Amino acid sequence: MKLLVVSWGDFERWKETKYRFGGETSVGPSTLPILQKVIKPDWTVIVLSDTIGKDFSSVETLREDVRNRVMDFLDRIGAGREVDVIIAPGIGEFTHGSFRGSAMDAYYYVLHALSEIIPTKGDLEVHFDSTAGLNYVTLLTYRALKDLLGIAAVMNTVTFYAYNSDPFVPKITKELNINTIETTMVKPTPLSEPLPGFDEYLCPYSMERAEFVRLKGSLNTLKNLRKEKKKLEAWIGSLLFGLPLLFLEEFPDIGRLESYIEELAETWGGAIAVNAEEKAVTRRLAFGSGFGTLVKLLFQARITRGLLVEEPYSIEKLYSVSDRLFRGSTLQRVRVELGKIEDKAIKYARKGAFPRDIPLRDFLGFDAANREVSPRNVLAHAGLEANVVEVSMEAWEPKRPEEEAGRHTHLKYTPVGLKKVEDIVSRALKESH
Amino acid sequence: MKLLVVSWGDFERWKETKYRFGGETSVGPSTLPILQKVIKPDWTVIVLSDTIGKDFSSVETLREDVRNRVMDFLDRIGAGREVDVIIAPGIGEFTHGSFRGSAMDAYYYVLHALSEIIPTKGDLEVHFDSTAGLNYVTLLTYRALKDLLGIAAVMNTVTFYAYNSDPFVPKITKELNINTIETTMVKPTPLSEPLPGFDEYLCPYSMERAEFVRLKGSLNTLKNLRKEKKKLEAWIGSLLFGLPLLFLEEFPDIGRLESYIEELAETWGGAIAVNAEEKAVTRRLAFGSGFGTLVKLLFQARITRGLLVEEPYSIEKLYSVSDRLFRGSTLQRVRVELGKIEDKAIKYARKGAFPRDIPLRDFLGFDAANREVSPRNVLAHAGLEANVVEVSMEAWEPKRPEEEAGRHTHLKYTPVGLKKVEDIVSRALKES
Ligand SMILES: Nc1ncnc2c1ncn2[C@@H]1O[C@H](CO)[C@@H](OP(=O)(O)OC[C@@H]2O[C@H](n3cnc4c(N)ncnc43)[C@H]3OP(=O)(O)O[C@H]32)[C@H]1O
Ligand SMILES: Nc1ncnc2c1ncn2[C@@H]1O[C@H](CO)[C@@H](OP(=O)(O)OC[C@@H]2O[C@H](n3cnc4c(N)ncnc43)[C@H]3OP(=O)(O)O[C@H]32)[C@H]1O
Ligand SMILES: Nc1ncnc2c1ncn2[C@@H]1O[C@H](CO)[C@H]2OP(=O)(O)O[C@H]21
Ligand SMILES: Nc1ncnc2c1ncn2[C@@H]1O[C@H](CO)[C@H]2OP(=O)(O)O[C@H]21
Repeated sequence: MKLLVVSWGDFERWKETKYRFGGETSVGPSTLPILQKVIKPDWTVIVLSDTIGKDFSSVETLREDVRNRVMDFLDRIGAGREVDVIIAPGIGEFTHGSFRGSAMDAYYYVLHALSEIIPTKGDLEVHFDSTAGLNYVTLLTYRALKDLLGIAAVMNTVTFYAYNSDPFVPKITKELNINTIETTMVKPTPLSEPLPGFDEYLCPYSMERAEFVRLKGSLNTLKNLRKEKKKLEAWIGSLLFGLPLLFLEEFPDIGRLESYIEELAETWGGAIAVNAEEKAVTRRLAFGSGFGTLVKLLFQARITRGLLVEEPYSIEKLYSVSDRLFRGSTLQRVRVELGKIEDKAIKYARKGAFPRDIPLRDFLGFDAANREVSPRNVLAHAGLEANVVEVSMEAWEPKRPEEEAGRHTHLKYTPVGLKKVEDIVSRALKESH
Repeated sequence: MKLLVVSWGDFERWKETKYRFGGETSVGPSTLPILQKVIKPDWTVIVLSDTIGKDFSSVETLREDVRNRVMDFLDRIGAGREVDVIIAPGIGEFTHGSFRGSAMDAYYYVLHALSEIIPTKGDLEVHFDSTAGLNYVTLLTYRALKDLLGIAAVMNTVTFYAYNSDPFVPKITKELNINTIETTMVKPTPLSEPLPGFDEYLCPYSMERAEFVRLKGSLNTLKNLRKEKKKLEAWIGSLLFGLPLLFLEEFPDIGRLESYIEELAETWGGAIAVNAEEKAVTRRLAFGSGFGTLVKLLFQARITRGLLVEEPYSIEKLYSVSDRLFRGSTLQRVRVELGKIEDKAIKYARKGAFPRDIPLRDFLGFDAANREVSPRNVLAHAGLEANVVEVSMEAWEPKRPEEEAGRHTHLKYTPVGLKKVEDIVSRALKES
């Protein structure tokens, strides 16, 4: 999968010039044609500001006006129509009309937009062009792209190239070169934020206190997320800290996450006041960081959903999941911790013994010294702590028990144990933020 | 410590307007005065492109010319004394001069300049105004800030705010708001890339390839890196993988790194041709990723220099280092691994036994036929692998050995063990 992403300002105001890139030359007002010629991307994404729109009879007429103008410009230049146009909510008071709202809305909106576009399976070659973009939307677009590609890199190889052209001086210019200003092997960065307080999902930009309170108190998301908050943070921590059993047991419901994001996005959309005569858009609600954390969480869940299996979890499964989610000292520590439980199950098998619903402490042979569940022991032992995990060996007829024990050995958290682990991982995730 | 950084273009062409920010107002051509008023920074950094230069007599008369017109402008709207001016290398064909080179030189130059300004002790509150610079110079300045602050965040609390003003649209503008476009607590990100091949430190832009090879051959930096590359990657791995004894034993020579960076820097500068009659600057060398890695490596060393304890390396000292350097599962991993050696040391102390210069495997009482040093055992056991570490307990008269054993029990790698750990950690950093 090759992806081309370009950040555009007022594309209509650009002058004709010549562009050098990768042994090709191009006449025209935009880099997109030559970019598409040289790179030959599988898909193109154009990101520009609302503030180019000149129709205020509705919000849907404003997006469609900007879209048509972009499609018309794609015909003017050699550009293909295989593209997604993200119309970002931009700020400023212009001659053709006024746009008020939180500046940060552009980031959350583009993050949301790209989280529905960037494929969640297979490798990713991403190309980002900033040659004639607005400074702040290009920063926020750049930021939103890197935040999702960081999560994508957990499961797949991701390569990021950025471009910018030589600056344009009028009539002095002859052939502007398109420079490569970044070539990056994107580092795997799983989500490492907790879900924030319920003030930080939607905030009031230009709205009376009581009307915001009503909208806020109308949201099913905030209500449902109050009692789900701990389980989701436990799941975020499972990737961050190397807890493969918690990853499987706490795997979130993608349907509910979709539902939470859809609702917050619809509410934000519904609160955009478009006054038709005086030519003015007011975004009466602002997106908060909690919206962003939800978009990243859903995306990470989509990226890792191929690993989830049904409830009996074998040692062999925990190995294969771990080898995909984890790297460096984290992966090697998880393999050593699982191995210790494996070597014990091999021993049990050679004696023709196959325990059922046995605490891991009783399985491994533990003193009656320490039954209290500590952060130290939960985080240092890949979450496979002896007082919270239950083991089951499914009886078989051994011949080569060293290779058969992992398939027949299953680990699960006790109802009480799971709740103790959720508290520790949730607290650890907030303490590291 | 509070730090303001601004990305500036042709600051002279700026028209007078008024700005709002944090319940305050200000009238002037730039936002620096009101940002300074509301934020009250302890220090301010201005990043400019050198592409506003006009007098092409030499390199030092371009950076002179640009610096003059900046210091005049800072006095005109009172930006004060507490200001560093970074004149980054820009490219483009302009009305009063031509500037040819790698676009990415602006990143490596700003990265190098910021690495000398950002304080390496204490917490950091960083403010970044992107209002008005060259698109790509502002982007590379932002990237250069985040890359360095990520390393700072390993040891100190780091919060980063970004701003962009409402677009100045000259016919209709009455005032412009300074909008917060970012507010983030910066996540701790240790350096996590190996040192590249000796082609990726300085690269030819417009230099004949025969001349490059000649000058590449004359650099005492690349010859010294031949020896030290693997020892430096071992240290990079120590932070990333939680290997506290390797962090201390491989701790890099800050002075030596300064001089490597200084030689690549002034060799780059020395290859900038200035043609006064044609009015053309040409940067015939470009900085490579390896110059970037060295700058980040030197900064990470400065950030963590406080943790290089006096020898010998006691369990007590190793806990103290680890408690500062590691977080999450990595920290708890290291505490449990050091705890195993401590509990053993306590056992020995209670029996009036004080083993001297004994392999860790003998100290812990290991079986035979597990003498092979694996990646798995080096990385899973916080680098305290039983076949590469040597233990010494300095003899004492114990009273409460549970408290005393940690201070009197010292660990080092054997010379043979160290090179195996270097090979494994270097290899592991490359596969990453
Ligand atoms: N006192 C000041 N004097 C002069 N400039 C100031 C001052 N204070 C702040 N600035 C900012 O400094 C940058 C240079 O003037 C400006 O920043 P930015 O607005 O981000 O500039 C980017 C260009 O605005 C252009 N575009 C002009 N029309 C509109 C428009 N109607 N919808 C959105 N963008 C517009 C964009 O089209 P493109 O891609 O050709 O170039 C961009 C100014 O907002
Ligand atoms: N076909 C095209 N038609 C129109 N623009 C194009 C086209 N292709 C590329 N562009 C670029 O797209 C942005 C919008 O026009 C421009 O780049 P941007 O970085 O946004 O430049 C904006 C201003 O150029 C100014 N400044 C002009 N001289 C120099 C200079 N020599 N040293 C530093 N800055 C310069 C900057 O000073 P400030 O802070 O007032 O605002 C910037 C253009 O260079
Ligand atoms: N509370 C605890 N104290 C010490 N070791 C533990 C604890 N919980 C788990 N472990 C060890 O983590 C491994 C995976 O479950 C397993 O190997 P072990 O060393 O036999 O004891 C377990
Ligand atoms: N090759 C190895 N195989 C198994 N365990 C090891 C090895 N090397 C080190 N360890 C264990 O790492 C800990 C810190 O040295 C220490 O505690 P242990 O579990 O007694 O054995 C050691």
